[PDB]
Amino acid sequence: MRECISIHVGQAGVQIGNACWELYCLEHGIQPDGQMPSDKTIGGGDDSFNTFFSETGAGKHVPRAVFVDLEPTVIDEVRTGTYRQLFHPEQLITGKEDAANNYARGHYTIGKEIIDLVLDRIRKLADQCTGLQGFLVFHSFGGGTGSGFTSLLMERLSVDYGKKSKLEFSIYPAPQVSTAVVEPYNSILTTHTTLEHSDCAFMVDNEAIYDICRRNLDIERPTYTNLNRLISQIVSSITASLRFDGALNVDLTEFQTNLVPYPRIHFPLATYAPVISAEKAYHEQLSVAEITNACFEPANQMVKCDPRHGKYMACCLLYRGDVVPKDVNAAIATIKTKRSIQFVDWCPTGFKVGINYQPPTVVPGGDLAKVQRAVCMLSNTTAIAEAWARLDHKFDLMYAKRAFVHWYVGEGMEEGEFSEAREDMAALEKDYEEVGVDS
Amino acid sequence: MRECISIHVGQAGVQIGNACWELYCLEHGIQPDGQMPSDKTIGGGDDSFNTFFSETGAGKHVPRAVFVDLEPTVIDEVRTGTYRQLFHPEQLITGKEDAANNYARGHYTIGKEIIDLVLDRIRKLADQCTGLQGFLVFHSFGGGTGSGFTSLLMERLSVDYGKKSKLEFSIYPAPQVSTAVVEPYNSILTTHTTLEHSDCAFMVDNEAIYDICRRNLDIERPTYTNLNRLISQIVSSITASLRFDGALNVDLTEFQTNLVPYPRIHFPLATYAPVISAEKAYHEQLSVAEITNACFEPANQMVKCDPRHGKYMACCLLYRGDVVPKDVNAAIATIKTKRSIQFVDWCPTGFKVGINYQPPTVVPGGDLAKVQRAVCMLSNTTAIAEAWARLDHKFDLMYAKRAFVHWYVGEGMEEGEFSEAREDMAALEKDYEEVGVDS
Amino acid sequence: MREIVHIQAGQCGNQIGAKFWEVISDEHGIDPTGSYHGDSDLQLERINVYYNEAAGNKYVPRAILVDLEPGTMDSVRSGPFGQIFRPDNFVFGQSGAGNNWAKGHYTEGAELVDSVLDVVRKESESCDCLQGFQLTHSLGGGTGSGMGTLLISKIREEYPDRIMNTFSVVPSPKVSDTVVEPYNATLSVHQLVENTDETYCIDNEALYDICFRTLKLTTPTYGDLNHLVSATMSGVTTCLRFPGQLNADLRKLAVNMVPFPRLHFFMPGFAPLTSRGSQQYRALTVPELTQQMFDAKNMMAACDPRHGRYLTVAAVFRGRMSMKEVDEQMLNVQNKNSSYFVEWIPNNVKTAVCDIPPRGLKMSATFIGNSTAIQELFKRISEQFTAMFRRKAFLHWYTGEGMDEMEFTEAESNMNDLVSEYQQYQ
Amino acid sequence: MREIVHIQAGQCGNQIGAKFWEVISDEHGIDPTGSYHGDSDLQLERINVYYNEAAGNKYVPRAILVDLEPGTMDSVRSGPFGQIFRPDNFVFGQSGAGNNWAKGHYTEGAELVDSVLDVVRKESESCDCLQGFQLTHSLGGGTGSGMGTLLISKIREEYPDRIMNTFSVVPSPKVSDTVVEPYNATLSVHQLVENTDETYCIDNEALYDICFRTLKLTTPTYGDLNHLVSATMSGVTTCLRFPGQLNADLRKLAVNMVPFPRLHFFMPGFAPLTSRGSQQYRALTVPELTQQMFDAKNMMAACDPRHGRYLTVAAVFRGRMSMKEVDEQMLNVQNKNSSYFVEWIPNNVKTAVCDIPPRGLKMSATFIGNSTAIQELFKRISEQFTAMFRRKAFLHWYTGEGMDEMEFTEAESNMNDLVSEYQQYQ
Amino acid sequence: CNIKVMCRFRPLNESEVNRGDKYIAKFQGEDTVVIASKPYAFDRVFQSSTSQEQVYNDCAKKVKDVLEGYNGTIFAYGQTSSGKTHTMEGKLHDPEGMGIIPRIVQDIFNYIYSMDENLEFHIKVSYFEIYLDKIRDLLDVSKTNLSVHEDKNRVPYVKGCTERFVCSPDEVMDTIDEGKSNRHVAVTNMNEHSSRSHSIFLINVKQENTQTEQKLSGKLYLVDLAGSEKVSKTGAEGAVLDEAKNINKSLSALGNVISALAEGSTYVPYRDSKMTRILQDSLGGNCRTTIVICCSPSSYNESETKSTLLFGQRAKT
Ligand SMILES: [Mg+2]
Repeated sequence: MRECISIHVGQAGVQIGNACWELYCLEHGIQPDGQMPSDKTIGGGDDSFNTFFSETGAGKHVPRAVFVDLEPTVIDEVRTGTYRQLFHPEQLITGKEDAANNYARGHYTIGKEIIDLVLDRIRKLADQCTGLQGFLVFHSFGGGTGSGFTSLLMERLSVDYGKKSKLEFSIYPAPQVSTAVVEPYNSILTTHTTLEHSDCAFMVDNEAIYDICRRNLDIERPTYTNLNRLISQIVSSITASLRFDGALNVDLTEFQTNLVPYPRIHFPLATYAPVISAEKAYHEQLSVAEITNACFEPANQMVKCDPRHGKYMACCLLYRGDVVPKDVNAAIATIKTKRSIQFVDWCPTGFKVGINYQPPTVVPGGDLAKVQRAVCMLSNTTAIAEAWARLDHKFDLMYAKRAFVHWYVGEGMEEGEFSEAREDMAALEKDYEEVGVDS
Repeated sequence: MRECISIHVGQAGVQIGNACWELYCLEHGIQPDGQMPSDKTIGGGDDSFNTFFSETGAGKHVPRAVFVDLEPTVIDEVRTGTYRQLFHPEQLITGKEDAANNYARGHYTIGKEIIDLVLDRIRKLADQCTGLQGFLVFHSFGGGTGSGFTSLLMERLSVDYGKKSKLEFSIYPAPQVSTAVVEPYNSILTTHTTLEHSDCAFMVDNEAIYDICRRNLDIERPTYTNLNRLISQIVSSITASLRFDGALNVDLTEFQTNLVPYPRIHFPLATYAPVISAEKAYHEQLSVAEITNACFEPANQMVKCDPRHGKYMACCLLYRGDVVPKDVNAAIATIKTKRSIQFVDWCPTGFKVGINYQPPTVVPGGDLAKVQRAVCMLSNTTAIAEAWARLDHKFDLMYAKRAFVHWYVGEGMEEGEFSEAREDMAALEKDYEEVGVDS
Repeated sequence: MREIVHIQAGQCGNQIGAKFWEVISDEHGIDPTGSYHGDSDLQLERINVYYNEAAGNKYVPRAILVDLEPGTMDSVRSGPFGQIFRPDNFVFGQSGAGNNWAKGHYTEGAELVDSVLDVVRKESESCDCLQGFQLTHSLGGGTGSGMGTLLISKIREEYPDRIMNTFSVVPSPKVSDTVVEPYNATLSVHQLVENTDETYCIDNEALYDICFRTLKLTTPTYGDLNHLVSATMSGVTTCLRFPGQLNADLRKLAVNMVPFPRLHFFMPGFAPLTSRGSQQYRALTVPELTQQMFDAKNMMAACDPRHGRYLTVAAVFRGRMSMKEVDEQMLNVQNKNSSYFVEWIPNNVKTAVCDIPPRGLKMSATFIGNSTAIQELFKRISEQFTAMFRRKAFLHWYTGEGMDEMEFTEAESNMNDLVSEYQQYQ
Repeated sequence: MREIVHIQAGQCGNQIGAKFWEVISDEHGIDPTGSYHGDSDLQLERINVYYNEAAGNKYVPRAILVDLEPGTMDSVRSGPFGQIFRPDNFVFGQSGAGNNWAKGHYTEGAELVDSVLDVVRKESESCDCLQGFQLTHSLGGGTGSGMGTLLISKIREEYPDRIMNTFSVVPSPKVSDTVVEPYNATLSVHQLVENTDETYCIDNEALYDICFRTLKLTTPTYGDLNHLVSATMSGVTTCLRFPGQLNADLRKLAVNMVPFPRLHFFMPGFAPLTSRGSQQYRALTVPELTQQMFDAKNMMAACDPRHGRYLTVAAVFRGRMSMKEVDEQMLNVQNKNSSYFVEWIPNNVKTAVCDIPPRGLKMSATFIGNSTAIQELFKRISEQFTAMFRRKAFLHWYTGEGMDEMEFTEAESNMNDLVSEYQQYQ
Repeated sequence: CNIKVMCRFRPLNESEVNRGDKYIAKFQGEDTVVIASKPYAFDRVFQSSTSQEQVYNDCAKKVKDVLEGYNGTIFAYGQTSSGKTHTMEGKLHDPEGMGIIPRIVQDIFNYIYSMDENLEFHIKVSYFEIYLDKIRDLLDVSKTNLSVHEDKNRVPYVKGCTERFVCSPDEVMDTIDEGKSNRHVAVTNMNEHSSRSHSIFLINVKQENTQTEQKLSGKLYLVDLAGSEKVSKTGAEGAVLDEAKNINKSLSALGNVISALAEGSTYVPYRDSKMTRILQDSLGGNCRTTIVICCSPSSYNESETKSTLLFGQRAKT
């Protein structure tokens, strides 16, 4: 019942968002041209949707977005598509040039000309809200906008505002599939950002989601417009308890002191089920004791690392739909006993259930089934410490011959700002090494 | 599309020219009495022919010639023939006496009375042109006008104008056939001219052209009016790219820095094919890969020396007609492999193609066939160093008894001006000896 | 926005361009007359990357046609799509050039360089924030090489940051057609290397192969070689001009493809390429494209890349793909040839996807390779030079315009170093 | 007279209460709207123990609903029996609480404690001589534990003598639903022990048992767990509100059941409890009640009392009994288990009898036990703490609001002592 | 061996003690410097106490062999107020107060006043800076935008540079000062003026003997580097930024030259950075080069001096 603002950086950002918002405007009845076919407006308190919208006059609803990219080319598809009328045409910022996968070029040299126009449409929005929960910062570790420009937007947003909850959904370099020869510089370079100036960093790779689309959804020729919808329903559920009545609610601050065992160790890796096709539905009567079991298969982790080799340190399970709160207990019961699902000792409690009442919602022409239950684990673990290690063996080579250094030092940075990032993805690794040893 | 002036000296000159111009005025549609049957003269730039003509009034075209001879007897056949109306009756210079195969008599004593009237109709013509390319200086090493008078005209034209391209087509003494007992004095005497004051010197002997008329053209009783037409089409092709659209053009300056490996070594020896009869035509379907092969037979060299005994140092191949520029490449391919066609090493590049679109044109009552392709190699070589050697063994005798010296020293020259010319055709020989040795 | 200007110089440059601007013009629905008859509102959306507005709804391109012989500039004007260049743009001297590099870099061009350097500025300030200069020119003739390189080193002093292209047709021994290539070329390259940030080496031997074997033509007039180099150029910049699902511009490619400052001599290629007697016997989806694309006989640059290793590679696709096709095909052809891709750089293949095809087709891909194989292109040249110069052959026609003898050695050393420093990565 | 006030704090407290005040309200014949439609003049005789008069014959209860998230206070208001709380009574901050005990005892509640401490006084002076504060609240969440304990230690300084209740739902491992229970709980209990005189420990594991096994329900929504803790609460105070043949009030039980100052952690229970498919196969007179009542599977508090000994026990009956039934049943079940009742206290069972049943039934009994078995309830908690704290896990979210590290050790020691001093009597 | 690096930590002023910057160094041996638990390995390093003349006694004595017949060069690197201008220019008029440049020029006049009369030597200077990627002269205000070309033997120089003979110290230093007076714009509103552009100083000594008609030459380069500069902590904008962008792409590219030489690879990237091309001979095999980096141990400059070391840490392995 309270509100949270969203930022999108980079074009993977913007296009994750296109689907995000086509879904939100469907969960609440908000047509493409801003209206919700209305009633006699009798009231005394009426905040059915407010968390992702704002009412203005005569019946129009306007979303709270900050779409930002230096590439001037992706936003235009917005500005003339079927979502023309709806956004507020003074939010979608659009620079002049693009950083071209050069990190140093989104930090200062091509981005010093847009922060002052985007901090402004933040602050004109952080004050049309009565009380503010959090900042959802969608971006993409891959390219260049989403690595420098975000490391600028987040630092500004963390010394001006300072103490808010700043979430972060971010696409990570895969281990094999890639589309940029200079990715392992960007990544190691944005690590100083996703430690000092954020709290939850939900990473999501790509080959993983590709699998999750080929094995389960019976679609073998996917596109980006079918990975983004899954990364969209993770977000319609981590923020599904601010927005509907619940039988056991969990609020975007409860999440963190349930989910973060220390100041730094805060990189959970999400999951979601049921993801079933249109005809592989009726052969399943998928009741709760099943969909809580799909979440721990090391073949639905949206981040390609093996959770078996590791140890969980927390969990969080935001069921939703037609779920009554005993079945969940027998379910967590079954899970608590298994071998090869090794919870660490110092967290014998284990879990944090949370339920809602609204069925997860469908998007026409989509590729998911009208299920009546759902779940999105957000399970901190130690296994993720074996994805970042990969990018290290992709950087301690492309840097031993200073390859591609010139494009970077060319726009201000120095040769040191690389070894800093080295040691600072080395400490993170040492620390998930540590907090997993048993005492 | 730019213009070049022509000089004719000596009577072999004038009669080479008679056919030259009967052909030019046919390539463009210029009737004998100066007119080209015309149109509505709508324009905005119209230079279809200009390179060998100049438009004047009411539709008349006047050529750019300087016909010069001290003999007053050959020009008159012009001045009353069928080419009466057309030339400009103030160009055809005509002196009083003739030099009578006495070189000293065309240099000063009988020629000091015509240079000042011929330099003038040069300069009134070098300034009715917008930009000027070159001077074609037709003459004849044989007689006396064409050896002294030209060595005067060229020196004047080389210190007044100085830096232009000055070409030179010149008939050479044959090794056996001759018609002057005092030829081997003239020749060795004009060598100081065709080194310091010219660039291309296309020599053409006579017995050679006689062969080329008896073996190929099926005419056994030729005349001068059938050697001159072949020496005319060499010139309608070395200047066939200034004058028509081309698929790969070569301009009268490109020629030289393609074709002249040093400052002095610039005596190429031309060639031409197809030369086929009227009935020996249909048994040939002479496509490009054939007519590029006729050019290297040591039996179509228009200068009777053996190219086999020698080494090429450049080439140039100005194809014309219906020739597309791949066939030429397979053709030059075949030629590049053969034994007994020895290109020197230090020019591994080899060739310089060049193509045009206008079929070579026929002259009624002539003796060539309406072919649809043509080619005129201009191949610098080292073999030519074995023609000049001949004239040396025809001068180191007629000078050991000072024979015929009296007619020469009689008109000013001295006994030394002979030994100068000796050493200066000795150095040229030493230098083609040199540039052929492999390093 | 993101505007590109265009410089042509030489008979090549111009006959390439008069076809270029026919493919570009028919992508965006532009008639010859400058008018417009598109059908989809997507064409006219970035029209201002290669065009300018002019009253009454005419569109006129941003050409700067240059050469030293006033015949070419007339041949262009009468062809189809000739009414369109607006006539001030041409700049023609009137004395030819004569396959002598000197006369393009010191004497007969130095007095024409300003009447073009003074149309770039006229055409560099009707644009919001431009991105780069293209420069399409044959590296063999006399205008192209010398005049063009001079033009380029003047452009890189009034604009020391914008990006710089070159589409340079290179000498080849088996279809050579001049006798002083090995002076023209090795003099041009000592100055392309210091003053551009990308150079697509087309060359005519290979471009002939690609029309004998693959496209199976009886007779390749030049009109069907230029019509392939045109499509590579149209490709390398298709994200600036259409909406895409992973956008890449000249800056993208020029940062992902150049692994050091100097090694920027790419080789292009295009696929599909079907003799349209053979077309019904092959239906291409993505993998057919990506397998033709890496063939030894679709490198428009004459060399066999198997004797070398791709340092980096780019692939700019056009059409509706399904992006895992792209990603997994690239991983496939990266793991099948583990010995042809250099090790100490992982994930060598940069990709991109546009969304409108070239009209008439449904899928197309423009490969841009950067291989160490070019070790051989500049190598044979050096032979055909280190013999000729070793006897000062043909030399005088150069000393006559001002150059020194020393300058040749400078070029030579500076194109032997380069080969040395592809050779380390072999 | 003998009036009781009522404090709810947390999502629990409120959803318990909205059912509480439905059982209470239908005992006394109260409609939702505050009006009255009883039938027997006995109902409206002590109506003023849980109610207040308001003009026009409306009756409005004495609730103080409290929580830090403004959703609950709306859910209450729309339910059945919601029109009834008079609206000034709610007190809601607007920033949630976040399962962090700190934010309920120092920061985000310390600025809401007064707008409730200033409605207790408004609701503590419309009464002649009141008797105590109830406080129904879940010991696991963030409002309940910290905010509620703060409220309680403020109430026990402006009223150092009146009696103090608490109905605290306790953590259980087999149905745990948060990750920082073992901080919430052990911090709450270090302050319930010093500042209340009776505490009924309900807990959710056992309350689920009692609806799987005994009441034989397919599906226990929360609406049928709260509907049992409501009946225990309605019981423990039924003599204040009806005529009886041996009356017992909160003071009675709180003097007969607490054998030292600290040991006041009772466990409740209720009987009959019949799956009303099974109801016609059992007719209960007194002995059936008193045998179900002492079953290991009707201790709403999760522990097996057989591993412990009842120190003292109370039984508040309702219905028309024949009192020797009561007395001799109690002597019976005191001599059958001579090893489960502590020796050095004789006649352990306090009894009482009301006279009106809960409507629809004819006989009912509310057991209140005080066993040393609770030795285990606080014991397992300590494990789930002495591992977590031993690695400062989850600790920062507490230091961030003011608490010290030391304060945790204080709590720990002070909930290990307690177990030691039930353990002597074992 | 081939290459040698030198670090020198100046002592502390009164502004630091007023602000009370802590002392942050730690040493050990004569090789290891350590700041904040990170080890830096070097060759030769100097405390707050070591005196000026041992600096050059261990740094530039083996200049002797420039005059005796081979090539040489010395870089100097330094952020603001880190002793650069104190360890090179130095107290000009104390025998025990001068810096490094005069500690060279004096050895050269000594060698020329103490050698036999059968031998004759020539002393030559040149002074040019690099700025925004154009090689500017200093001794000639208007000769700007030079280029570079080689000879037949593949050793480069600058085509047009003003060269003035030199025979006396005053001549040397007079040139030095007149050149200094015309580096491009340098000083700010605060005190971050740290030589916005590089500078190069060539000292040519040629020798010839008449006993044996043997003629030798030695080129001696003095390089004054500019200061690396980040683009957050500074906050620059507009024109000054174009300076930043450039300085770096030199130094970082320079890095590679100093790497593969010391490493030992097959071929070395000399072309990509106009300065390394001017030196190309003076760094390589059978040539002696040494870097002279200057670093402050105070705290208000902390995140600076870290970098001031990593650069040098390159030139070792
Ligand atoms: Mg040309």
